[PDB]
Amino acid sequence: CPLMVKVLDAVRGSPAINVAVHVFRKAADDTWEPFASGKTSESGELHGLTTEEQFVEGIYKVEIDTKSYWKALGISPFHEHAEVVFTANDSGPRRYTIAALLSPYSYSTTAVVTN
Amino acid sequence: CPLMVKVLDAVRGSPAINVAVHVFRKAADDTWEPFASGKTSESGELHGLTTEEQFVEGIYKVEIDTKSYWKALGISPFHEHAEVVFTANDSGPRRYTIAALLSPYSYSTTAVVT
Amino acid sequence: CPLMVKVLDAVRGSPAINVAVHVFRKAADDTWEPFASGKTSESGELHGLTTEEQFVEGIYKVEIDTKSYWKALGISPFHEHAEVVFTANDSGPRRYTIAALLSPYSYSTTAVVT
Amino acid sequence: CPLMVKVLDAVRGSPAINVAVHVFRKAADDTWEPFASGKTSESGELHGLTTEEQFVEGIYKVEIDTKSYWKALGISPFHEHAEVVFTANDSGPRRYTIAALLSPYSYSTTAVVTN
Ligand SMILES: O=C(O)c1cccc2c1oc1c(C(=O)O)cccc12
Repeated sequence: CPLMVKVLDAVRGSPAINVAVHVFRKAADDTWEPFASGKTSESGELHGLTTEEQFVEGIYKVEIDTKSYWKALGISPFHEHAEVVFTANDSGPRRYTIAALLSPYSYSTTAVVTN
Repeated sequence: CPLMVKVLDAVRGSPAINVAVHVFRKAADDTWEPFASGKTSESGELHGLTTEEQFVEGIYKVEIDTKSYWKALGISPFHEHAEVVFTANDSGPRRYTIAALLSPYSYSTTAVVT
Repeated sequence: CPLMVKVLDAVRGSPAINVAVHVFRKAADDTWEPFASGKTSESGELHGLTTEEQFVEGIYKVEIDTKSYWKALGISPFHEHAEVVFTANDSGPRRYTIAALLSPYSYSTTAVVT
Repeated sequence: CPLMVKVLDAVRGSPAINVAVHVFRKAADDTWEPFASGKTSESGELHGLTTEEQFVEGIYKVEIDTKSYWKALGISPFHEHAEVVFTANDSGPRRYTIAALLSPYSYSTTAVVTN
């Protein structure tokens, strides 16, 4: 599990469950091609998106559908979604944990990278 | 205005208005003595808390009554209040802006020193 | 000034100066078309990006070149850039302030609509 | 483990290791009495601070010595420490995860509360 996404709800103080996440990889033609997708679990985590064999060097985009999440709770959010764009494995394989802390009009995203 | 406090509401995307703020300075006996207080304005800001003459080197505590703010909106918050404790260095012309971004179960505080 | 962008540096506790910002509007063909751009000032702010006449309802993308900012300071950042995508509602007098608090491996973005 | 503290470093993108944490409980005389303390592990987490039997209703203060952490890295931080004050178990026993994301001049703290 070289890529893990964790989403938390800062309004309710709980994991953000059933949040849709789409991952893309920048293609040679500067186009974003679908790479993997899924929904966060009851723990607010999404595991098994890819394997170290498939997760090669490149630029990736993790899109978190925050809008749908807030609408389901009856809250009109500001952002359409949260995006995290980064270069991965440029100096060798690494393990990435992408966390997003969500509020209707604000979100923070942090990355923890290990070997 | 060497010290300014700004409070924002991350739930509504607006300044946090009428938020009580208390500032304390640590006394020689390690006790927190009242220094200044006020409530944020319609812009979520609190100016005029002190003067450069009064704002001497020391350890200060800025307490933001976040609990009362959320209760007024009908939301049960997690924290009793938000606290920012820092040392005023006083090494060259310096203005301190303390900002707090509030959510019911989370808050971030940032300091911009210029 | 219906749209304003503010960028702060959480590592140095100061405004993030000379940060390139590009704004895009989603076109009818779902394509991102250039809308406005500029660089933050000494106060970390970027004003005058557009006018209320030009700023019509739609989906906008604000791209902040955070990578170049950190590289100039000798720090290898995680993100390529920071993106804020939102819908301008245009339902009553509304000013949008988009703020981004930057750290090498983390950033937060908040919107204050007044 | 009704109380867990997690500390992350937003500058290096890693867990904040060996961070001193002191927990206090407000006494009947409005005084902060020592409750528990420890240091974060290699994962940036601190477990085993207390038990559900000892963790009774009350107001608690979790103090994170962020200043020492940054000084060890050669960075002059703004805050003396990070404090999190909250009422716990007022409506029954709950599990609390207190997370702190650290930067030299900024920090965010979030709480995830479960049953
Ligand atoms: O001015 C706004 O509209 C504004 C909006 C959202 C967040 C911040 C703002 O000013 C600051 C400062 C600051 O001014 O020092 C510091 C941290 C966060 C913010």
